[PDB]
Amino acid sequence: QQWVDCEFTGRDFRDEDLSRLHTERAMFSECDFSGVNLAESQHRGSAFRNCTFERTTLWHSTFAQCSMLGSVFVACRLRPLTLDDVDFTLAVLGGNDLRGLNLTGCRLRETSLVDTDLRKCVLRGADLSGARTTGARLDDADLRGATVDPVLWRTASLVGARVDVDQAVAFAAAHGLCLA
Amino acid sequence: QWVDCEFTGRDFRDEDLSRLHTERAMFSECDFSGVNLAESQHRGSAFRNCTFERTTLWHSTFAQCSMLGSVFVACRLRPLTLDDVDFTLAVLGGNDLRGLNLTGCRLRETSLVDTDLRKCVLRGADLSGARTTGARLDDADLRGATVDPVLWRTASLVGARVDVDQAVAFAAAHGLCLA
Repeated sequence: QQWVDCEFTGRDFRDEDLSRLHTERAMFSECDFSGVNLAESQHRGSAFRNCTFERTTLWHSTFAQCSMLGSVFVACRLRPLTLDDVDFTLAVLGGNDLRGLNLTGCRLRETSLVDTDLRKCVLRGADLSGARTTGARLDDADLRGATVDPVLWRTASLVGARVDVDQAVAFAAAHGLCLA
Repeated sequence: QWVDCEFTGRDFRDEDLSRLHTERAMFSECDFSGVNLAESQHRGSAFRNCTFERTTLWHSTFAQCSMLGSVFVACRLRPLTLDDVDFTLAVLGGNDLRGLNLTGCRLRETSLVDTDLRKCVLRGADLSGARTTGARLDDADLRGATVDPVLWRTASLVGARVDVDQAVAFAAAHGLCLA
């Protein structure tokens, strides 16, 4: 299947098998994709705004120039998959396993990453301004050039996380050191 | 006044030696516990493996001097002038050194467990190997000092002033990888 320029608000897609679905500029707003099989699906320029994804399988899928603004993901199969310029602004990703995903240059402004496993992820140039990172795991992740708040440095687990020089400094300041 | 003098295993206990001025005097394994060295002066002298328990040292001046391996216990050390002094392997745990100027001093493998160094000036000092568990370095000036990764993980450092290289080092001491 292939859906182009569709706009749905409040739709119930629960338990559906949407594997290999292709969407192009689809707008899904406040839709429920819980229990859905979205494996090997392809989306381009579509939006999943304030949607519900509980126990949804997104394995091997591809999202290019998509927005997931404000959507909530609970215990979903989110890896591996291809994200190519996707906006997660205000999404709730808490508790999921996102290990090793390439989130290069993605927007994760005010995203909730509480208890989220982002180990070995590539977050180069990503934007984490305002994200909630209590319990988040960033060990071995690459944060080079990412925009991050002083609080991430105090919250996220960061052993082996790769950082640039301004970031190492912000980390020291975030722990109370006075750069004199 | 002890000039170019050398003592060993001597007990100076409870003696009043205030305003003493030593020069090139060297003490080895001597005991100054309870001694009064108030407003004393010393230049080029060494105090090797000596015992300083409850010694009074306030207002003395120590210039170009060594305290190698000496043990300090609950000493009156403030105020004090310590100009290029070597505390290598000395034991300072539990002492109060708040605000002292320790610029350029050596504290290599010095034991500072629970030692109060707040607002101390430690610019250029060498702290390599110091034992810093419980050491308080809050608001102390550490710029240009040589410090090991473990100090970054054990001393309290709120407000401590550091340069870029030390900040980077603090981050690596916690597991961040600079790439």
